[PDB]
Amino acid sequence: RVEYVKKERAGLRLPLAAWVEKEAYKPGEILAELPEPYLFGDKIVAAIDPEEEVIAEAEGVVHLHEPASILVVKARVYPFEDDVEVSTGDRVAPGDVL
Amino acid sequence: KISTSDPVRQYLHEIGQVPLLTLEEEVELARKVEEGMEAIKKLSEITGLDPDLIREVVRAKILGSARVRHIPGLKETLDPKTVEEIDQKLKSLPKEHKRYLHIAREGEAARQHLIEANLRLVVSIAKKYTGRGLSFLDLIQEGNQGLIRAVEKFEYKRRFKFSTYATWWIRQAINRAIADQARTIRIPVHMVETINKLSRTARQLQQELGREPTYEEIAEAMGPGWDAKRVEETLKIAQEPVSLETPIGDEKDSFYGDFIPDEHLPSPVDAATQSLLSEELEKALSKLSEREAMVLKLRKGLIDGEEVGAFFGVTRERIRQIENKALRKLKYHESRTRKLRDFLD
Repeated sequence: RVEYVKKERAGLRLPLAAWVEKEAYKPGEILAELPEPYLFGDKIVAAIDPEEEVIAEAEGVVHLHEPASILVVKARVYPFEDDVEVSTGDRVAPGDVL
Repeated sequence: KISTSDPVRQYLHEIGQVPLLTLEEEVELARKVEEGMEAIKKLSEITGLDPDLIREVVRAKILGSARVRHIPGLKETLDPKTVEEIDQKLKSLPKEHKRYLHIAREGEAARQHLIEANLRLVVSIAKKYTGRGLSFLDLIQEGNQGLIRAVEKFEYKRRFKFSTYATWWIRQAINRAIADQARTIRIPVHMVETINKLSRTARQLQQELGREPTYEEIAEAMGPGWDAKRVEETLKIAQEPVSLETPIGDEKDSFYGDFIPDEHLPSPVDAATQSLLSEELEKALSKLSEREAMVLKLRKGLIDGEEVGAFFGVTRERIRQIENKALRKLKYHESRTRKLRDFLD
Protein backbone atom coordinates (compact mmCIF):
# COMPACT_ATOMS: atom_id res chain seq x y z
CA ARG A 1 0.00 0.00 0.00
CA VAL A 2 1.74 3.12 -1.28
CA GLU A 3 0.61 6.53 0.02
CA TYR A 4 1.02 10.15 -1.09
CA VAL A 5 2.18 10.38 -4.67
CA LYS A 6 4.07 13.12 -6.54
CA LYS A 7 4.26 13.38 -10.30
CA GLU A 8 5.20 10.88 -13.05
CA ARG A 9 1.69 9.76 -14.04
CA ALA A 10 -1.38 8.42 -12.21
CA GLY A 11 -2.47 4.88 -12.99
CA LEU A 12 -5.25 3.29 -10.97
CA ARG A 13 -4.74 5.73 -8.10
CA LEU A 14 -6.86 7.50 -5.47
CA PRO A 15 -9.78 10.02 -5.95
CA LEU A 16 -7.57 12.99 -4.92
CA ALA A 17 -6.57 14.56 -8.25
CA ALA A 18 -9.99 13.86 -9.77
CA TRP A 19 -10.66 17.60 -9.58
CA VAL A 20 -7.28 18.97 -10.73
CA GLU A 21 -8.77 18.40 -14.18
CA LYS A 22 -12.59 18.37 -14.06
CA GLU A 23 -12.62 16.24 -17.26
CA ALA A 24 -13.49 13.07 -15.34
CA TYR A 25 -15.83 14.45 -12.65
CA LYS A 26 -18.31 16.51 -14.71
CA PRO A 27 -17.57 15.24 -18.29
CA GLY A 28 -15.68 12.10 -19.36
CA GLU A 29 -12.34 13.03 -20.95
CA ILE A 30 -10.03 10.63 -19.05
CA LEU A 31 -10.62 8.15 -21.91
CA ALA A 32 -9.19 10.77 -24.28
CA GLU A 33 -7.02 12.23 -21.52
CA LEU A 34 -3.94 10.32 -22.69
CA PRO A 35 -1.54 12.69 -24.49
CA GLU A 36 -1.65 11.06 -27.96
CA PRO A 37 -2.23 7.28 -28.30
CA TYR A 38 -5.83 7.47 -29.52
CA LEU A 39 -5.52 7.82 -33.31
CA PHE A 40 -2.76 5.54 -34.71
CA GLY A 41 -9.55 3.29 -14.19
CA ASP A 42 -6.85 5.87 -13.41
CA LYS A 43 -4.04 7.42 -15.55
CA ILE A 44 -2.45 10.85 -16.29
CA VAL A 45 -0.03 13.01 -18.32
CA ALA A 46 3.73 12.69 -17.89
CA ALA A 47 3.72 15.29 -15.10
CA ILE A 48 1.15 18.10 -14.60
CA ASP A 49 0.70 18.26 -10.81
CA PRO A 50 2.46 18.38 -7.40
CA GLU A 51 1.09 16.34 -4.47
CA GLU A 52 -2.10 16.31 -2.34
CA GLU A 53 -4.52 19.22 -2.05
CA VAL A 54 -7.68 21.10 -2.90
CA ILE A 55 -6.95 22.87 -6.20
CA ALA A 56 -9.55 25.64 -6.51
CA GLU A 57 -6.16 27.34 -6.24
CA ALA A 58 -3.50 25.95 -3.85
CA GLU A 59 -5.65 25.86 -0.67
CA GLY A 60 -4.45 22.52 0.72
CA VAL A 61 -0.75 22.21 -0.04
CA VAL A 62 1.49 19.31 1.08
CA HIS A 63 4.69 19.04 -0.96
CA LEU A 64 6.45 15.88 0.26
CA HIS A 65 7.40 12.19 0.16
CA GLU A 66 5.69 9.02 -1.01
CA PRO A 67 5.71 6.51 1.86
CA ALA A 68 5.24 3.00 0.49
CA SER A 69 4.09 1.08 3.58
CA ILE A 70 3.75 -2.72 3.63
CA LEU A 71 1.09 -4.18 5.95
CA VAL A 72 1.20 -7.96 6.46
CA VAL A 73 -2.54 -8.52 6.04
CA LYS A 74 -4.81 -10.19 3.44
CA ALA A 75 -6.57 -8.02 0.83
CA ARG A 76 -10.00 -9.18 -0.39
CA VAL A 77 -12.11 -7.11 -2.88
CA TYR A 78 -15.09 -9.16 -4.23
CA PRO A 79 -16.21 -11.32 -1.24
CA PHE A 80 -19.59 -13.07 -1.36
CA GLU A 81 -22.23 -14.80 0.76
CA ASP A 82 -21.76 -18.03 2.82
CA ASP A 83 -24.70 -17.93 5.27
CA VAL A 84 -23.83 -20.70 7.77
CA GLU A 85 -22.64 -18.46 10.59
CA VAL A 86 -23.55 -14.75 10.70
CA SER A 87 -22.63 -12.88 7.45
CA THR A 88 -18.82 -12.36 7.36
CA GLY A 89 -16.85 -10.19 4.94
CA ASP A 90 -18.63 -8.16 2.25
CA ARG A 91 -20.33 -8.30 -1.14
CA VAL A 92 -19.00 -6.79 -4.38
CA ALA A 93 -20.56 -3.51 -3.19
CA PRO A 94 -24.04 -4.00 -1.52
CA GLY A 95 -24.23 -4.95 2.17
CA ASP A 96 -20.74 -4.42 3.64
CA VAL A 97 -21.82 -6.26 6.81
CA LEU A 98 -18.78 -5.38 8.94
CA LYS B 1 11.39 -0.53 39.89
CA ILE B 2 11.15 3.32 39.85
CA SER B 3 8.41 4.64 37.51
CA THR B 4 9.50 7.73 35.47
CA SER B 5 11.98 5.92 33.21
CA ASP B 6 9.47 3.28 32.14
CA PRO B 7 7.00 5.93 30.91
CA VAL B 8 9.74 8.19 29.53
CA ARG B 9 10.83 4.98 27.87
CA GLN B 10 7.45 3.56 26.91
CA TYR B 11 6.81 6.89 25.17
CA LEU B 12 10.07 6.90 23.19
CA HIS B 13 9.37 3.23 22.37
CA GLU B 14 6.26 4.04 20.30
CA ILE B 15 7.49 7.58 19.71
CA GLY B 16 10.91 6.41 18.61
CA GLN B 17 8.98 3.98 16.44
CA VAL B 18 6.13 6.23 15.38
CA PRO B 19 7.39 9.80 14.85
CA LEU B 20 5.31 11.97 12.49
CA LEU B 21 6.19 13.76 9.26
CA THR B 22 6.62 17.47 9.98
CA LEU B 23 3.73 18.25 7.60
CA GLU B 24 2.18 15.61 5.36
CA GLU B 25 1.13 12.81 7.73
CA GLU B 26 0.14 15.40 10.35
CA VAL B 27 -1.96 17.23 7.77
CA GLU B 28 -3.23 13.80 6.67
CA LEU B 29 -4.40 12.70 10.10
CA ALA B 30 -5.87 16.15 10.70
CA ARG B 31 -8.20 16.06 7.70
CA LYS B 32 -9.24 12.63 9.00
CA VAL B 33 -9.97 14.08 12.45
CA GLU B 34 -12.14 16.97 11.27
CA GLU B 35 -13.91 14.94 8.61
CA GLY B 36 -14.64 12.80 11.66
CA MET B 37 -16.77 15.13 13.76
CA GLU B 38 -18.32 16.53 10.58
CA ALA B 39 -19.24 13.00 9.68
CA ILE B 40 -20.65 12.13 13.10
CA LYS B 41 -22.58 15.40 13.08
CA LYS B 42 -24.47 14.06 10.08
CA LEU B 43 -24.94 10.61 11.62
CA SER B 44 -26.77 12.24 14.51
CA GLU B 45 -29.07 13.99 12.01
CA ILE B 46 -29.93 10.91 9.95
CA THR B 47 -30.43 9.00 13.18
CA GLY B 48 -31.86 11.31 15.81
CA LEU B 49 -29.16 9.96 18.09
CA ASP B 50 -27.28 12.38 20.33
CA PRO B 51 -23.67 13.09 19.16
CA ASP B 52 -22.55 11.87 22.58
CA LEU B 53 -23.85 8.41 21.57
CA ILE B 54 -22.11 8.10 18.16
CA ARG B 55 -18.86 9.45 19.57
CA GLU B 56 -18.81 6.82 22.32
CA VAL B 57 -20.08 3.76 20.37
CA VAL B 58 -17.67 4.47 17.53
CA ARG B 59 -14.83 4.73 20.05
CA ALA B 60 -15.55 1.33 21.61
CA LYS B 61 -15.70 -0.32 18.20
CA ILE B 62 -12.08 0.78 17.99
CA LEU B 63 -10.57 1.33 21.43
CA GLY B 64 -12.19 -1.32 23.62
CA SER B 65 -15.00 -3.84 23.99
CA ALA B 66 -17.73 -4.10 26.65
CA ARG B 67 -14.93 -4.35 29.21
CA VAL B 68 -13.90 -0.66 29.23
CA ARG B 69 -17.56 0.51 29.37
CA HIS B 70 -18.39 -1.41 32.59
CA ILE B 71 -15.82 -0.70 35.27
CA PRO B 72 -15.25 2.99 34.17
CA GLY B 73 -18.82 4.32 34.14
CA LEU B 74 -21.51 1.89 35.39
CA LYS B 75 -23.97 -0.08 33.20
CA GLU B 76 -26.20 2.89 32.29
CA THR B 77 -26.01 1.62 28.69
CA LEU B 78 -26.18 -2.10 27.84
CA ASP B 79 -22.50 -3.13 27.56
CA PRO B 80 -23.72 -5.80 25.17
CA LYS B 81 -27.09 -5.00 23.58
CA THR B 82 -27.23 -1.19 23.50
CA VAL B 83 -23.81 -0.76 21.73
CA GLU B 84 -24.12 -3.42 18.96
CA GLU B 85 -27.75 -2.29 18.50
CA ILE B 86 -26.64 1.24 17.70
CA ASP B 87 -23.96 -0.07 15.35
CA GLN B 88 -26.66 -2.21 13.74
CA LYS B 89 -28.48 0.97 12.69
CA LEU B 90 -25.23 2.57 11.45
CA LYS B 91 -24.31 -0.37 9.23
CA SER B 92 -27.95 -0.53 8.05
CA LEU B 93 -27.69 3.05 6.77
CA PRO B 94 -27.68 3.19 2.95
CA LYS B 95 -24.44 3.69 1.02
CA GLU B 96 -25.05 7.45 0.94
CA HIS B 97 -25.06 7.61 4.74
CA LYS B 98 -23.02 4.56 5.78
CA ARG B 99 -20.32 6.40 3.89
CA TYR B 100 -19.83 8.48 7.02
CA LEU B 101 -19.78 5.55 9.45
CA HIS B 102 -16.60 4.36 7.77
CA ILE B 103 -15.33 7.94 7.69
CA ALA B 104 -16.21 8.44 11.34
CA ARG B 105 -14.42 5.24 12.28
CA GLU B 106 -11.51 6.10 9.97
CA GLY B 107 -11.75 9.48 11.66
CA GLU B 108 -11.34 8.47 15.32
CA ALA B 109 -8.61 6.05 14.27
CA ALA B 110 -6.52 9.00 12.97
CA ARG B 111 -6.98 10.85 16.27
CA GLN B 112 -5.24 7.88 17.84
CA HIS B 113 -2.18 8.26 15.62
CA LEU B 114 -1.96 11.97 16.27
CA ILE B 115 -2.09 12.09 20.04
CA GLU B 116 0.81 9.63 20.48
CA ALA B 117 3.18 11.16 17.96
CA ASN B 118 3.42 14.06 20.40
CA LEU B 119 3.47 12.51 23.87
CA ARG B 120 7.14 13.57 23.95
CA LEU B 121 6.17 16.94 22.54
CA VAL B 122 4.46 17.25 25.91
CA VAL B 123 7.32 15.83 27.98
CA SER B 124 9.73 18.38 26.56
CA ILE B 125 7.35 21.21 27.47
CA ALA B 126 6.73 19.74 30.92
CA LYS B 127 10.47 19.55 31.44
CA LYS B 128 10.25 23.28 32.21
CA TYR B 129 7.22 23.69 34.50
CA THR B 130 8.56 21.40 37.23
CA GLY B 131 9.32 22.08 40.91
CA ARG B 132 6.04 23.99 41.40
CA GLY B 133 4.47 21.11 43.37
CA LEU B 134 3.67 18.20 41.03
CA SER B 135 5.52 14.94 40.21
CA PHE B 136 7.18 15.01 36.81
CA LEU B 137 4.64 12.44 35.72
CA ASP B 138 1.54 14.35 36.81
CA LEU B 139 3.06 17.41 35.14
CA ILE B 140 3.29 15.31 31.98
CA GLN B 141 -0.10 13.74 32.59
CA GLU B 142 -1.85 17.09 32.88
CA GLY B 143 0.08 18.10 29.77
CA ASN B 144 -1.54 15.32 27.72
CA GLN B 145 -4.94 16.29 29.12
CA GLY B 146 -4.01 19.38 27.15
CA LEU B 147 -2.66 17.68 24.02
CA ILE B 148 -5.97 16.08 23.16
CA ARG B 149 -7.94 19.20 24.12
CA ALA B 150 -5.78 20.78 21.41
CA VAL B 151 -6.75 18.27 18.74
CA GLU B 152 -10.49 18.71 19.16
CA LYS B 153 -9.74 22.29 18.20
CA PHE B 154 -7.15 22.31 15.42
CA GLU B 155 -8.32 23.43 11.98
CA TYR B 156 -5.92 22.01 9.40
CA LYS B 157 -7.45 24.19 6.68
CA ARG B 158 -5.81 27.16 8.43
CA ARG B 159 -2.33 26.24 7.17
CA PHE B 160 -0.44 27.06 10.40
CA LYS B 161 1.42 24.04 11.89
CA PHE B 162 0.08 21.67 14.54
CA SER B 163 2.98 21.04 16.91
CA THR B 164 2.92 24.72 17.78
CA TYR B 165 -0.87 24.83 18.15
CA ALA B 166 -0.46 22.12 20.76
CA THR B 167 2.08 24.11 22.78
CA TRP B 168 -0.47 26.71 23.84
CA TRP B 169 -3.26 24.44 25.09
CA ILE B 170 -0.71 22.19 26.81
CA ARG B 171 0.71 24.96 28.98
CA GLN B 172 -2.83 26.11 29.62
CA ALA B 173 -3.77 22.67 31.00
CA ILE B 174 -0.61 22.26 33.09
CA ASN B 175 -1.04 25.60 34.87
CA ARG B 176 -4.66 24.98 35.86
CA ALA B 177 -3.68 21.70 37.54
CA ILE B 178 -0.80 23.59 39.17
CA ALA B 179 -2.97 26.36 40.55
CA ASP B 180 -5.66 23.89 41.46
CA GLN B 181 -3.76 20.94 42.97
CA ALA B 182 -0.53 22.61 44.25
CA ARG B 183 -1.72 23.18 47.87
CA THR B 184 -3.83 21.44 50.50
CA ILE B 185 -6.16 24.41 51.09
CA ARG B 186 -7.76 25.55 47.82
CA ILE B 187 -6.96 29.15 46.91
CA PRO B 188 -8.33 30.92 43.83
CA VAL B 189 -6.47 31.71 40.62
CA HIS B 190 -7.10 35.34 41.51
CA MET B 191 -5.30 35.23 44.87
CA VAL B 192 -2.54 33.24 43.12
CA GLU B 193 -1.35 35.63 40.43
CA THR B 194 -1.41 37.97 43.42
CA ILE B 195 0.77 35.93 45.76
CA ASN B 196 3.50 35.60 43.16
CA LYS B 197 3.67 39.37 42.80
CA LEU B 198 4.12 39.63 46.57
CA SER B 199 6.71 36.88 46.59
CA ARG B 200 8.47 38.85 43.82
CA THR B 201 8.08 42.35 45.30
CA ALA B 202 9.48 40.82 48.50
CA ARG B 203 12.72 40.37 46.57
CA GLN B 204 12.80 43.78 44.83
CA LEU B 205 12.72 45.20 48.39
CA GLN B 206 15.32 42.70 49.56
CA GLN B 207 17.30 44.23 46.72
CA GLU B 208 17.87 47.75 48.06
CA LEU B 209 16.74 48.42 51.66
CA GLY B 210 18.37 45.55 53.57
CA ARG B 211 15.74 45.58 56.31
CA GLU B 212 13.24 42.84 55.50
CA PRO B 213 10.38 45.16 54.36
CA THR B 214 7.75 46.11 56.88
CA TYR B 215 4.20 45.49 55.63
CA GLU B 216 4.50 49.12 54.47
CA GLU B 217 7.38 48.95 51.96
CA ILE B 218 5.75 45.95 50.40
CA ALA B 219 2.31 47.59 50.38
CA GLU B 220 3.45 50.86 48.76
CA ALA B 221 5.47 48.93 46.18
CA MET B 222 2.77 46.44 45.15
CA GLY B 223 -0.06 48.76 44.25
CA PRO B 224 -3.31 50.70 44.88
CA GLY B 225 -5.61 49.03 47.42
CA TRP B 226 -2.68 47.54 49.28
CA ASP B 227 -2.71 48.42 52.97
CA ALA B 228 -0.49 47.10 55.79
CA LYS B 229 -3.17 44.83 57.18
CA ARG B 230 -3.56 43.41 53.69
CA VAL B 231 -0.01 42.22 53.03
CA GLU B 232 0.26 40.87 56.59
CA GLU B 233 -3.02 39.07 55.98
CA THR B 234 -2.00 37.86 52.50
CA LEU B 235 1.00 35.98 53.84
CA LYS B 236 -0.46 33.90 56.71
CA ILE B 237 -2.52 32.45 53.88
CA ALA B 238 0.45 32.23 51.52
CA GLN B 239 1.92 29.93 54.21
CA GLU B 240 2.06 26.10 54.25
CA PRO B 241 0.20 23.88 56.71
CA VAL B 242 2.71 22.52 59.19
CA SER B 243 2.63 18.74 59.61
CA LEU B 244 0.39 17.88 62.53
CA GLU B 245 3.05 15.20 63.06
CA THR B 246 6.56 16.66 63.52
CA PRO B 247 9.50 16.40 66.06
CA ILE B 248 8.89 18.71 69.01
CA GLY B 249 11.12 20.04 71.79
CA ASP B 250 14.09 17.82 72.62
CA GLU B 251 12.91 15.88 69.57
CA LYS B 252 13.15 12.14 70.16
CA ASP B 253 9.75 10.52 70.63
CA SER B 254 7.40 13.26 71.87
CA PHE B 255 5.22 13.83 68.78
CA TYR B 256 3.77 17.31 68.01
CA GLY B 257 0.05 16.56 67.91
CA ASP B 258 0.02 15.49 71.56
CA PHE B 259 0.62 19.15 72.44
CA ILE B 260 -2.60 20.35 70.83
CA PRO B 261 -5.67 20.37 73.11
CA ASP B 262 -9.35 19.79 72.44
CA GLU B 263 -12.41 21.99 72.75
CA HIS B 264 -15.63 20.37 71.38
CA LEU B 265 -15.47 17.81 74.12
CA PRO B 266 -16.55 19.27 77.47
CA SER B 267 -14.03 18.38 80.17
CA PRO B 268 -15.73 16.66 83.18
CA VAL B 269 -16.37 19.88 85.10
CA ASP B 270 -18.49 21.17 82.19
CA ALA B 271 -20.22 17.87 81.47
CA ALA B 272 -21.28 18.18 85.10
CA THR B 273 -22.56 21.75 84.65
CA GLN B 274 -24.99 20.81 81.86
CA SER B 275 -26.12 18.24 84.39
CA LEU B 276 -26.90 20.74 87.15
CA LEU B 277 -28.02 23.44 84.71
CA SER B 278 -30.42 21.12 82.91
CA GLU B 279 -32.26 19.70 85.92
CA GLU B 280 -32.28 22.95 87.94
CA LEU B 281 -33.67 25.06 85.10
CA GLU B 282 -36.04 22.16 84.38
CA LYS B 283 -37.25 22.14 87.98
CA ALA B 284 -37.65 25.93 87.75
CA LEU B 285 -39.44 25.31 84.47
CA SER B 286 -42.45 23.60 86.11
CA LYS B 287 -43.18 26.34 88.67
CA LEU B 288 -44.50 28.28 85.64
CA SER B 289 -47.65 28.82 83.54
CA GLU B 290 -46.64 26.82 80.45
CA ARG B 291 -48.91 29.07 78.34
CA GLU B 292 -45.85 31.25 77.57
CA ALA B 293 -42.90 29.74 79.40
CA MET B 294 -42.68 26.74 77.03
CA VAL B 295 -42.53 29.13 74.08
CA LEU B 296 -39.37 31.03 75.05
CA LYS B 297 -38.17 27.88 76.77
CA LEU B 298 -37.99 25.90 73.53
CA ARG B 299 -37.32 29.10 71.61
CA LYS B 300 -33.83 29.69 72.95
CA GLY B 301 -34.08 26.15 74.28
CA LEU B 302 -35.32 23.79 71.54
CA ILE B 303 -35.04 25.46 68.05
CA ASP B 304 -33.52 28.97 67.93
CA GLY B 305 -34.20 32.41 69.39
CA GLU B 306 -37.93 37.63 66.85
CA GLU B 307 -40.65 38.32 69.46
CA VAL B 308 -43.07 39.06 66.60
CA GLY B 309 -43.75 35.73 64.96
CA ALA B 310 -43.04 34.32 68.41
CA PHE B 311 -46.29 32.96 69.81
CA PHE B 312 -48.79 30.64 68.18
CA GLY B 313 -52.12 32.49 68.40
CA VAL B 314 -52.25 35.30 70.99
CA THR B 315 -50.73 38.66 69.91
CA ARG B 316 -47.48 40.22 71.08
CA GLU B 317 -48.51 42.26 74.15
CA ARG B 318 -49.33 38.99 75.94
CA ILE B 319 -45.92 37.57 75.08
CA ARG B 320 -43.86 40.16 76.92
CA GLN B 321 -46.71 40.14 79.46
CA ILE B 322 -46.29 36.65 80.90
CA GLU B 323 -42.68 36.67 79.57
CA ASN B 324 -41.33 39.65 81.49
CA LYS B 325 -43.52 38.66 84.47
CA ALA B 326 -43.01 34.90 84.53
CA LEU B 327 -39.30 35.44 83.87
CA ARG B 328 -39.11 37.75 86.89
CA LYS B 329 -41.29 35.68 89.20
CA LEU B 330 -38.97 32.92 87.98
CA LYS B 331 -36.08 35.17 88.92
CA TYR B 332 -37.19 35.74 92.49
CA HIS B 333 -38.48 32.31 93.46
CA GLU B 334 -34.86 31.35 92.75
CA SER B 335 -33.33 34.26 94.65
CA ARG B 336 -34.85 32.42 97.60
CA THR B 337 -33.82 28.89 96.69
CA ARG B 338 -30.42 29.93 95.32
CA LYS B 339 -29.65 27.28 92.69
CA LEU B 340 -28.36 29.14 89.63
CA ARG B 341 -26.94 32.17 91.46
CA ASP B 342 -23.38 30.87 91.43
CA PHE B 343 -23.49 30.83 87.63
CA LEU B 344 -23.09 27.25 86.54
CA ASP B 345 -21.16 28.77 83.59
